[PDB]
Amino acid sequence: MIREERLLKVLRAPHVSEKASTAMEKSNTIVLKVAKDATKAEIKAAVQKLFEVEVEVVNTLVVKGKVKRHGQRIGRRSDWKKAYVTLKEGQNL
Amino acid sequence: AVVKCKPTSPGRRHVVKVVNPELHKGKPFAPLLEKNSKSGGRNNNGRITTRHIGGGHKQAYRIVDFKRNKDGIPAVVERLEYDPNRSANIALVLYKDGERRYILAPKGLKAGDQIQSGVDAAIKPGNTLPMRNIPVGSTVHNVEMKPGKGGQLARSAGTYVQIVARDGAYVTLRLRSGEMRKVEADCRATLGEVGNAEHMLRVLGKAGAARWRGVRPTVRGTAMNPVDHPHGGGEGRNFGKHPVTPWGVQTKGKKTRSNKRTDKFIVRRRS
Amino acid sequence: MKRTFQPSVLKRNRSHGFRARMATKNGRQVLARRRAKGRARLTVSK
RNA sequence: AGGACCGAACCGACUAAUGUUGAAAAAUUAGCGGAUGACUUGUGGCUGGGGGUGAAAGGCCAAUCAAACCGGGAGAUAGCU
RNA sequence: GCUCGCCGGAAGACCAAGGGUUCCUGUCCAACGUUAAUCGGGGCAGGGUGAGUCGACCCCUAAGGCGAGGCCGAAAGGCGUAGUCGAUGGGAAACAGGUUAAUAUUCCUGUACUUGGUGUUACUGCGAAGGGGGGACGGAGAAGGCUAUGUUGGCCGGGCGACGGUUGUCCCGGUUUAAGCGUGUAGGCUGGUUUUCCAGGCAAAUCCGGAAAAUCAAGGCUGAGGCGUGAUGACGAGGCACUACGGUGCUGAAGCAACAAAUGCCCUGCUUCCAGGAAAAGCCUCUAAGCAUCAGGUAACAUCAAAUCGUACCCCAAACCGACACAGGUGGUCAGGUAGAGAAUACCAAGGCGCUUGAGAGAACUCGGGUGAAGGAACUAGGCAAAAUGGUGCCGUAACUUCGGGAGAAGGCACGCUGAUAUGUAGGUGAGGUCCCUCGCGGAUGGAGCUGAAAUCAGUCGAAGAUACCAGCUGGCUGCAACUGUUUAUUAAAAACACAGCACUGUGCAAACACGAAAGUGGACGUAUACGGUGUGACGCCUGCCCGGUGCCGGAAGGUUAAUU
Ligand SMILES: [Mg+2]
Ligand SMILES: [Mg+2]
Ligand SMILES: [Mg+2]
Ligand SMILES: [Mg+2]
Ligand SMILES: [Mg+2]
Ligand SMILES: [Mg+2]
Ligand SMILES: [Mg+2]
Ligand SMILES: [Mg+2]
Ligand SMILES: [Mg+2]
Ligand SMILES: [Mg+2]
Ligand SMILES: [Mg+2]
Ligand SMILES: [Mg+2]
Ligand SMILES: [Mg+2]
Ligand SMILES: [Mg+2]
Ligand SMILES: [Mg+2]
Ligand SMILES: [Mg+2]
Ligand SMILES: [Mg+2]
Ligand SMILES: [Mg+2]
Ligand SMILES: [Mg+2]
Ligand SMILES: [Mg+2]
Ligand SMILES: [Mg+2]
Ligand SMILES: [Mg+2]
Ligand SMILES: [Mg+2]
Ligand SMILES: [Mg+2]
Ligand SMILES: [Mg+2]
Ligand SMILES: [Mg+2]
Ligand SMILES: [Mg+2]
Ligand SMILES: [Mg+2]
Ligand SMILES: [Mg+2]
Ligand SMILES: [Mg+2]
Ligand SMILES: [Mg+2]
Ligand SMILES: [Mg+2]
Ligand SMILES: [Mg+2]
Ligand SMILES: [Mg+2]
Ligand SMILES: [Mg+2]
Ligand SMILES: [Mg+2]
Ligand SMILES: [Mg+2]
Ligand SMILES: [Mg+2]
Ligand SMILES: [Mg+2]
Ligand SMILES: [Mg+2]
Ligand SMILES: [Mg+2]
Ligand SMILES: [Mg+2]
Ligand SMILES: [Mg+2]
Ligand SMILES: [Mg+2]
Ligand SMILES: [Mg+2]
Ligand SMILES: [Mg+2]
Ligand SMILES: [Mg+2]
Ligand SMILES: [Mg+2]
Ligand SMILES: [Mg+2]
Ligand SMILES: [Mg+2]
Ligand SMILES: [Mg+2]
Ligand SMILES: [Mg+2]
Ligand SMILES: [Mg+2]
Ligand SMILES: [Mg+2]
Repeated sequence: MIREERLLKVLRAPHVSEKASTAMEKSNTIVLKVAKDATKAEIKAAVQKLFEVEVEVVNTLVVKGKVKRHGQRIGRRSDWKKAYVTLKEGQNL
Repeated sequence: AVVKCKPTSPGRRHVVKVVNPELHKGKPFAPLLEKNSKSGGRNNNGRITTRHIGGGHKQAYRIVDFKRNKDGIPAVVERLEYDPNRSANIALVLYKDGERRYILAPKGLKAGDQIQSGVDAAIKPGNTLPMRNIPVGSTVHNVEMKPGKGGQLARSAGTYVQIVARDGAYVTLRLRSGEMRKVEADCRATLGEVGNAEHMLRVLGKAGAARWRGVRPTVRGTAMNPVDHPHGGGEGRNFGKHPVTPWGVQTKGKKTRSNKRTDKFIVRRRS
Repeated sequence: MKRTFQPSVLKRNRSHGFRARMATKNGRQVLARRRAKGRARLTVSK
């Protein structure tokens, strides 16, 4: 079983966007910025424990950082992980 | 059977082909096959060490019994086959105990024939005996040079070795090249001549036919520049020098054999 | 017209990559040279 | 059946014109040869510089080849400008 | 927005490589864009890539790489065994419909499938680094059966026409449905079953191979498509109604048949040829040491698992390789209509574009084209270039020849349309009815319906009917090279190189020879009907004299002659 520290660290922030709102309203799916090393099982366990809801399935993808510019200084944002987690239509968290 | 093609195209006019109705037409005996991939004439350094090799048709290797060490058990010829690895035909043989092998097909060997190896075998074509038990003047092929090593002499289509003399532990053979050699009397040989003697009569007819066999074109030394052949150079057709190899050794009559170890076994050179 | 540079990431890594350099004494020498010069990128790897 | 025939793709490059500070450090246009074969093509691999490879032109080996490229001996030497 | 023009085997669509945010939205026009710019692949900000089934990762190997020991080598290192890596190849599993500004076989809806684990039950000899089978493989050719797809009819909905006519034999549009499951068909392959024995498969084996009898000879395996189900579902012209004129919601008919037909599928088949056509694992099976009322295995039921990485966008291109938003290059897949042999060509569909300087004028001259009186190569180094020929079917076709050719030699005639033969012929396809039974995706007759060349005769229009695009100029004498090929990437394609054939010569196998201070390797898992070197160059008739010079081969009496002593 996954420990408490791991599950306390794997969730970073709730993502906010129009697609997130559409998914939440339609399929009761919430979108989370998670740890880069977090697997679907850890995400599910952390959402079940720390959020106290019930989970069907986790969808994950990695967002690549954008190569940007700051006054003739090339710079790159980091990669982060995004999780589509489906809550089984009984909580509306 | 030797037949010439009709000249319905320039590449077919001079083609002469060797067709044998008795060769098997199906796939060969698979448990006796190996993969035998091509080298192009390159050694393990990756350098061309033998020129004019490359391409040609993919071939599979057939394990052939050159030793014939299953003495005393009769075997029956099952079928004659085509072997892309050599000029001779090979014959699949079934032993009484259920073991199958490929042998070099001697002249006249046909399906249903009976063969045997050992000291107590009859003097029939296809039968293998130690040369101590073979009468003087016989005609043999697949001749051993060491006992139990396997046949190494007279293995090409139409070739044979005559037993000239015999005294003591050695016999005197007459080789296909015309050379008289001494061989230990306990080396084994197969009675008869190697089959497919009509092999020399084939005419390839065109360049691509030789390319199918994996031989690349030869470029004359006199056609290149002196930087890459001793024959090279000149304004027009010029030679003015004694012929040599690409590496400078005379190539018209100069002898290259130097083996003092085996010189004792040669009664007389091919001359 | 076909030009000389025809990219292939696998061939690039196998010919000039970090592990190919580390495989021989002379490749290790080129790595040491580039470290002494302070190249910000030792090889083609990234 | 065929290194068979005519002819697209595909592979080439015989002629002419244009272009020649080009659209292009070798092309365009109109014609042209081969087009089931010694054919052509993708991917990967091997051969290393007095060495490789070459159906042989001293051809090709990264727009470089009668001895590649980079670094070093090195401020070579220069009765010459 | 309406007109016009261009591509349409692409200038449309989708992958792989490669690139990396170029994708979508808001905003801005300084610089970049060969002009302007409100626009942009430009700047700035925010958003966007969802997988048990697709790919990688993974299991398995090829070429090849590395390589414990090992062999070799002044050092560095080189080769290689057992091993271990290495795809461009083998190996489990998902389809339709809908949805975003941008993702979808990944989200949703519906219906599936695969491999492994955990438990329960029943039965039961399981077991591998070993054996056997399988996986497992070429070129070409031909037929038959299909489907994708298309056309037409039938049906459903709509229409009655800006100018003569248009209730009809008229016009427009639609007529779609997957994987999976069940059936096991056209067709391909092979004789089954049971005993007894055995010098083989390194041991063993009940498995494979072999020998001998009994008996029945129809059993077994593979197999496109069709049909049923999936599916009373979904989709669906069109209508109703809103819209901030993007788009949103609901309703929603018909949803059949015949014919034609692939380069796709049956087919990893069949026939045929010689140049004789990977490997290993997954898989099935056999036992061994062993375990032995335990493990293990077979089968049914339930539960659990299928992680990680990729997924936007370009991809014949303004995003890749070419310094550029560069007339260049870049592997694979899809493949509609009319004409046509055709993926040629012309005009079009779906879809996508008008190529990021324009406006005038209508000089010389340059470029790319059209036509030309009379003459017709008089041009010129040379008919360079241009002009000309050009299809199908039929008649006819010389010297010479290696008997195949030459040959499409040359040359000549017909060709459109309408009607009749014949309200659609020859042919192809094929329903209803009937008959039989191994009863079914069966067979025999039946010919409805559909589709449909070629020709003959008459008639008819034009200057012209292979009317456009497309599409051989032909003949005669002669040099060289036999021929197909190859070559100076970028001024030379040839008479040069190669070539099949010929000859000489070396080479007896630890071969000669070549790469290597060596170990080793190629030659070759070949063995003199083989392999290397050299010259010549299909074929026909032939290949004369000289061994004094130089080379090579053979000899070893005599003269000379090194280290050595
Ligand atoms: Mg899901
Ligand atoms: Mg040779
Ligand atoms: Mg030759
Ligand atoms: Mg020359
Ligand atoms: Mg020389
Ligand atoms: Mg001369
Ligand atoms: Mg002379
Ligand atoms: Mg041809
Ligand atoms: Mg042609
Ligand atoms: Mg070329
Ligand atoms: Mg051209
Ligand atoms: Mg031709
Ligand atoms: Mg020259
Ligand atoms: Mg170059
Ligand atoms: Mg030099
Ligand atoms: Mg110096
Ligand atoms: Mg100087
Ligand atoms: Mg950007
Ligand atoms: Mg855009
Ligand atoms: Mg302005
Ligand atoms: Mg501007
Ligand atoms: Mg932008
Ligand atoms: Mg994923
Ligand atoms: Mg290996
Ligand atoms: Mg090694
Ligand atoms: Mg070692
Ligand atoms: Mg492996
Ligand atoms: Mg692969
Ligand atoms: Mg998209
Ligand atoms: Mg159909
Ligand atoms: Mg084809
Ligand atoms: Mg996409
Ligand atoms: Mg432009
Ligand atoms: Mg371009
Ligand atoms: Mg190409
Ligand atoms: Mg076209
Ligand atoms: Mg003008
Ligand atoms: Mg003009
Ligand atoms: Mg004209
Ligand atoms: Mg005129
Ligand atoms: Mg006139
Ligand atoms: Mg005239
Ligand atoms: Mg004149
Ligand atoms: Mg004149
Ligand atoms: Mg001309
Ligand atoms: Mg013309
Ligand atoms: Mg007519
Ligand atoms: Mg003359
Ligand atoms: Mg020629
Ligand atoms: Mg030619
Ligand atoms: Mg040139
Ligand atoms: Mg040229
Ligand atoms: Mg050897
Ligand atoms: Mg010659």
